[PDB]
Amino acid sequence: TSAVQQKLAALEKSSGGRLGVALIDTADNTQVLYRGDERFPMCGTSKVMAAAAVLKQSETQKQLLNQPVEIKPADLVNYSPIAEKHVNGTMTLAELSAAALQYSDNTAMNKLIAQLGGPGGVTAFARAIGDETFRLDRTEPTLNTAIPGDPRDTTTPRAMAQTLRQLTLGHALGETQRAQLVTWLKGNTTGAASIRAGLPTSWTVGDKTGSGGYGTTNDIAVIWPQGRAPLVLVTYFTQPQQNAESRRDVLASAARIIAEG
Ligand SMILES: C=C1CS[C@H]([C@H](NC(=O)/C(=N/OC)c2csc(N)n2)C(=O)O)N=C1C(=O)O
Repeated sequence: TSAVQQKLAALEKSSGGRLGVALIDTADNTQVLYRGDERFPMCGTSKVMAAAAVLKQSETQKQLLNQPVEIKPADLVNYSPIAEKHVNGTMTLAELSAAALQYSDNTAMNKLIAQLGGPGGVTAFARAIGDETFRLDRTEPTLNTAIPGDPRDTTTPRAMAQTLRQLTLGHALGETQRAQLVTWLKGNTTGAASIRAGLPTSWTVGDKTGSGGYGTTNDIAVIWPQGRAPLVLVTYFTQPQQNAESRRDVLASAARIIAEG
């Protein structure tokens, strides 16, 4: 195994948990994988697929992102800091996508899922763009239970990195849609301690975090260094104890190890 894989394996061993990494370097389209074909609970990193699926819908329904969506008291689930500010009012699908992506808003994700016809509508878009691995099975908040061995609401690092590349750097989405997703990811507020923390601060990053049961702590990112082609990096992490604490430091250190090599 490679030098970078030995360092990631050592980071994993020091952490007590299970680490999954996929890097795509688009300069030479080379890859670094660590447990790259293992399934991991996506938690909120699945919100990228849901937001992109609604963006795909907007390529035919041109005004879709401006459509108001009612926020009812019954719709509110925990960890919905934006949607809770609009109960008994409305948010547009663009505002709900930005809330889901940039504040990890769970109610906002549920509105995206409903716009897509349920969790099967999110999986549907994954399959449409060639991702045979992603599966969304539940709504918020239960999709983050992150139970060991449970295949629901999982993907592999290899699949998610390839999908994130297609959605942002590729053209799985239309031109305005692709640029909109990139802007949303670049404006994420929840990732300062995760992949971003392990990379040189001159680099531009768009990312989406996730967290859940079993101390599951995730981040998926597109990375624009100055002077070289972009990178796609997925870092998934999960732990043996159901009540384990989040470990965003592991994602930061994984990104740092990757950036070194
Ligand atoms: C900032 C947050 C927290 S709310 C969101 C969501 N996670 C949960 O609601 C969750 N469910 O637990 C069963 C959770 C959050 S913290 C913990 N120990 N568990 C998600 O991942 O979509 N995501 C992020 C994030 O890190 O991006």
